[PDB]
Amino acid sequence: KVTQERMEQIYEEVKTPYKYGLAVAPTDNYHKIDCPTVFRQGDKWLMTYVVYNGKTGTDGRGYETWIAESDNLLDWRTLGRVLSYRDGKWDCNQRGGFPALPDMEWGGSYELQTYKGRHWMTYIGGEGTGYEAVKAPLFVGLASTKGDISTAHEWESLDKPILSIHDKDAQWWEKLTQYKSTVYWDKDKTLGAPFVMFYNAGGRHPETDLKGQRVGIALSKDMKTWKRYPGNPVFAHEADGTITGDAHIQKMGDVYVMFYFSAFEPSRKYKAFNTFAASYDLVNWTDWHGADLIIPSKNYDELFAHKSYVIKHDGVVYHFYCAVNNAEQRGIAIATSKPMGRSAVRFPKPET
Repeated sequence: KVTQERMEQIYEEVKTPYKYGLAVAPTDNYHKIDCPTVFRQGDKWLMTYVVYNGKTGTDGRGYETWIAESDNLLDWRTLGRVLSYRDGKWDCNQRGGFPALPDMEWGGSYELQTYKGRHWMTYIGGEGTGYEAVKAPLFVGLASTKGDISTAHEWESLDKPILSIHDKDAQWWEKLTQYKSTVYWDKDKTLGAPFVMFYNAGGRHPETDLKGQRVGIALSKDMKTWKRYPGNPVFAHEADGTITGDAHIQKMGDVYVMFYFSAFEPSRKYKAFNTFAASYDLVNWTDWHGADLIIPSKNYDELFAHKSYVIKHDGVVYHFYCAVNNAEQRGIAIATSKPMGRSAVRFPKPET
């Protein structure tokens, strides 16, 4: 267990009271933007994000992945697609990606690392139309490139998923559908392998029969073949339909810090929010006991303020999150540790 005093120190280091506003927003009501991943190469900051091309749960085709650039982390310009709808393949309608092998050092370089001469990315993939797993389940895909990661070009991907709900060794917590994944390069081989994936998925608890989303681990020597960690799930909040998800891990000295979101947690009035947990060993996690890091408070995040990517740079923390309002308009927003101005970006007028 991480001590209460150490946890209070981590909170003071990571907190972001001041909301800048929207970073990337849709220009009409028939697109939704979510799932930021921020990294840098040389003189540019970069963000991948996912786009759903509908207003309701059933009118869009599904996810594609785009990329944007910035000089100051605050003002962003979209470049184009990096994963596009892929006709004839297992992931034809859902292609929602998360860059892999980030430098995990808190306040470090924020560069992506290479393995066998390529950059890597995992993704949410599937063949059903509509929003996420509404028409068919989602599985974990693998993509890579030898290209310039600061350019809008299509990354290459495999012709089957790397993990699936239909695998012989799939576990109870992942039987309904899989969701976000991130792969880390653990030089120490803490769990007996160089590549460690944290991912969330849906399933029912074998004791209580309660449905929810929970977080677990898979392991690989080569990025291609994966074994589930036998002690899964490693992090969960057990109440009916509660979601724990989108794990984002950074190393702060000798402790790992997991930024995560939860939704439909009965102990909170608001419906979705961000907070953190900590661990010395990647498996046993101590949950923060104090105020949540990001909660609904403004017009543009009044329903959900959720999902995390966190950058510490030149003495300022930037916390990227998905803002959803009561009209269900959806985009990416930013909060900071000190005031850095206010965004000029707005959602379009909502539909009546």
